[PDB]
Amino acid sequence: WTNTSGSCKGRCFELQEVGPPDCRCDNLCKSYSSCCHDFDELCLKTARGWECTKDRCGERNEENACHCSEDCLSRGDCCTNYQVVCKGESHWVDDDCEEIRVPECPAGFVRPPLIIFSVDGFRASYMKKGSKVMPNIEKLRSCGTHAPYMRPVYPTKTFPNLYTLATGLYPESHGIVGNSMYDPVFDATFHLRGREKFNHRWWGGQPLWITATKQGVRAGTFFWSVSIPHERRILTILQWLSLPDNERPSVYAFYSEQPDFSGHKYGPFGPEMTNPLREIDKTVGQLMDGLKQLKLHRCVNVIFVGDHGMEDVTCDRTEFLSNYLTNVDDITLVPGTLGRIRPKIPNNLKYDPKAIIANLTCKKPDQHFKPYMKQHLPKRLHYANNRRIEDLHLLVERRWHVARKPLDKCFFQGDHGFDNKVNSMQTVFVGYGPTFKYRTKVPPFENIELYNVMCDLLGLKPAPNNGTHGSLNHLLRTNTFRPTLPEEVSRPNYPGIMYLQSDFDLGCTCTKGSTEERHLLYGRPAVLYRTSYDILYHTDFESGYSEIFLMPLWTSYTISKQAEVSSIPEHLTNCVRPDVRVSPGFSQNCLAYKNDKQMSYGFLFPPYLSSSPEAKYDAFLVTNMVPMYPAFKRVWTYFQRVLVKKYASERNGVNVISGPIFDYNYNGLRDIEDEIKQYVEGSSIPVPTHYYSIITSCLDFTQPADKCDGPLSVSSFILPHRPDNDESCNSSEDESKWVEELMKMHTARVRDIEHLTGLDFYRKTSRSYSEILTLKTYLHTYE
Ligand SMILES: *[C@@H]1O[C@H](CO)[C@@H](O[C@@H]2O[C@H](CO)[C@@H](O[C@@H]3O[C@H](CO[C@H]4O[C@H](CO)[C@@H](O)[C@H](O[C@H]5O[C@H](CO)[C@@H](O)[C@H](O)[C@@H]5O[C@H]5O[C@H](CO)[C@@H](O)[C@H](O)[C@@H]5O)[C@@H]4O)[C@@H](O)[C@H](O)[C@@H]3O)[C@H](O)[C@H]2NC(C)=O)[C@H](O)[C@H]1NC(C)=O
Ligand SMILES: Cc1nnn(Cc2cc(Cl)ccc2/C=C/C(=O)N2CCN(Cc3ccc(F)cc3)C[C@H]2C)n1
Ligand SMILES: *[C@@H]1O[C@H](CO)[C@@H](O)[C@H](O)[C@H]1NC(C)=O
Ligand SMILES: *[C@@H]1O[C@H](CO)[C@@H](O)[C@H](O)[C@H]1NC(C)=O
Ligand SMILES: [Cl-]
Ligand SMILES: [Cl-]
Ligand code: NA
Ligand code: NA
Ligand code: NA
Ligand code: NA
Ligand SMILES: [Zn+2]
Ligand SMILES: [Zn+2]
Repeated sequence: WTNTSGSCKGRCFELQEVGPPDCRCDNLCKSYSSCCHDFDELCLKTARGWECTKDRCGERNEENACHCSEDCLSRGDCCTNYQVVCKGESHWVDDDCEEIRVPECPAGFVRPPLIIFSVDGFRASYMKKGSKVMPNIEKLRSCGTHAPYMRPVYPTKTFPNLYTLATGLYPESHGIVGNSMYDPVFDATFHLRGREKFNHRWWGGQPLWITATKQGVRAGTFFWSVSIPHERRILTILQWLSLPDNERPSVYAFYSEQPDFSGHKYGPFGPEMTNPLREIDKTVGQLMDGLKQLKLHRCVNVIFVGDHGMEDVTCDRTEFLSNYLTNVDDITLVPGTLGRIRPKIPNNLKYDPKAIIANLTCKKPDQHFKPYMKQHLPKRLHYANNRRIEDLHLLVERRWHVARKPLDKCFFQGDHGFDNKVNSMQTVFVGYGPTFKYRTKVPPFENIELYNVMCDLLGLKPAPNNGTHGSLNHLLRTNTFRPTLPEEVSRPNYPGIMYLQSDFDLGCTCTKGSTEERHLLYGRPAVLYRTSYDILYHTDFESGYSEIFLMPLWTSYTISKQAEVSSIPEHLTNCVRPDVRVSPGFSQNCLAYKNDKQMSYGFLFPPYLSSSPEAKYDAFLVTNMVPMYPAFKRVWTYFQRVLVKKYASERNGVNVISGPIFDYNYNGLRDIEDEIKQYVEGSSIPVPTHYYSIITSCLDFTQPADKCDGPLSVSSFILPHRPDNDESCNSSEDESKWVEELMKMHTARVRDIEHLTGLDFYRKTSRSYSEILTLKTYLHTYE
């Protein structure tokens, strides 16, 4: 029970959230039906609007939404344009950009406050409109630090992305995996409407306001109800900034439901989009004018950030499951720009997922969605390790929708939620203030990295998250994080020739300085876990061979622009040779591959790229072979025989690092021995879930990859090791029509491979460690 007979006089939007029986006056009191009786009258006043006019200058009526009185500067409740209209001051946007070398804060401000100004559905390309439509935002962008775009997380929806911005976590870790979700342990559904979202049980990880409070830094509200106009949200933030030193927060958030609302109705390029964009710019202007009025415009760090973009999507572009499935009444579909399927009744014995996927696979030539069991989704989405993510997922093609049946002019022209590499899904990032760099453009980056930066801007230690601390140090003038190189746990063994050909009963038949200088360009990768492994040198490649997995953890080799591709001679087709540096007890065997009728093998260093016939014999060593399904070999052989040479010709040589990945529990992390669920028949040779490659070259392509003096250029992938090519609808055609498209879909960051393998790359370069961390977060999108 709450005593609603109390008053909100002198308490409007207070930060101390009182509990029952005291009535509330904070911004969230309406959601819990606990506001005091006069909260709407005293705190949500709108009389005379939000702007001072000439006739209003010089007195005071408490009924006014904001004031134009001489005492309003002391009270901290002027309308944001008061100084401009009444005291001959200029608007912030009309003032020239002046570098902020150090924080210029009034007395009592120990650190520069942070204001996060978040905009829903603000597509990156909206920034190209410029100062014609958005001058305040253009001033922040050109004067501060900006990226051409920021990558959101998948699904590219509001709730997963705002919570990722707050925690630095992937949605699978923070638990907000969609705007709608069913949790089978709670036996409950979370939805935008409804009370379920208010229960803390859904919200995992540690959001910024909690990180701040636990470390003694105060926070303003990060949740604004729709019954509070934007002008009042700005005035409330300004009011809080005027509080006494022991009460004033250091971190604030502003949220706008626009341009997302108008984007859904009119499309991202509808002429109707101009007005909501100008209204967001005027809100930014009100904030900067109010900060200038407070002498805080050269003190506060401001982040202008979006959650996701917006794409043209209409009713006319909808695929229906009833066209592929006999029974859509027995399944529940979370629909739209993604699909998540589960039986209507949990654990229904008649649910046949194998038969459902089969019916949704390559059934139409222009099929505008692709089904996946969640562990088969591209690893860069990081969208599998949560009980709220249904096993069956549909990746929807951009501009399309998926629905259960036709019943479910269009009422909408825009939507979002698609794969986070889609261009229309990219959003904005601008940092402005004393701690951000001046007039600096930075490369595009992922929104999971912002939590570390916001913690840096506030002097906070971030809770464990998925950002790479130090990868965004180039955005900041000061408060950079001093990253520390991860300690190598296992030191390599360097075995010499110790065995004879006669020591092996495997059922098989058939210049270290120069190797390191040519094929290991950035030093040996560090093994960050306890294991036994051997460095093996060869003329054409170097490898880190695992005694536990019986295969390389990594294989490193350089292919120059003028390297020649050769064929495997007919007499060497089935050649596998024992390695006299590795014990028969620590080797794979050919008998297990012959016994396993579904599993064949491939090589990490390709025999096709040997530098000479004599050197080609090393490519056939048992220590260079890895288990591969014949369907996968079509992909791997095309990559090794055609694509590597193509990349070497285009990038002026390439350094390739390839190897296996074991991620049976789809958690994005290296499996321990116990978690590996498949082995080559009758053996202890584990079967990889994926195969990776990291392809590095010189950013200045006029210098060969093996003689590069400056920054590096990287592209990587994590290919699913699957027994069929069902993901590629055109895989009956020659590999030149489908393999590269499959690889582009499975593009990856080097950081994604490090998590999945327990290895640490680029340990020996002439580049700063912060630059290397940025290179490790790079994702080549092919957009
Ligand atoms: C992205 O970054 C995150 C954060 O660093 C990494 O996630 C962490 O992974 C490690 C290793 O697997 C986990 O450690 C284990 O933790 C448990 C104890 O876990 C409890 O306590 C911690 C600490 O307070 C808490 O964070 C945990 O929170 C999880 O569970 C909550 C209840 O279900 C849930 O509300 C919350 O969202 C979160 O769920 C996620 O994690 C669990 C696994 O912990 C997972 O099953 C679920 O599906 C979600 O993904 C929890 O209350 C110890 O008993 C173990 O011994 C071990 O220490 C961390 O718990 C985990 N932290 C988070 C926040 O997820 C990711 O690996 C990294 N991803 C990549 C790809 O690098
Ligand atoms: C979702 C998510 N995750 N974190 N946030 C916080 C947030 C974080 C950052 Cl980095 C920047 C800005 C914001 C602010 C967001 C915001 O004001 N709204 C309006 C209210 N609704 C509804 C609501 C949900 C749960 C509740 F308990 C109460 C209400 C959520 C959101 C759209 N939102
Ligand atoms: C509680 O509410 C009643 C009116 O419903 C009021 O008379 C009472 O004084 C309030 N409590 C306090 C402690 O003032
Ligand atoms: C799959 O489609 C066929 C028609 O091609 C239909 O006979 C069958 O019932 C469908 N199966 C499921 C599980 O929907
Ligand atoms: Cl919450
Ligand atoms: Cl196929
Ligand atoms: Na994700
Ligand atoms: Na402060
Ligand atoms: Na070496
Ligand atoms: Na794993
Ligand atoms: Zn949104
Ligand atoms: Zn939306």
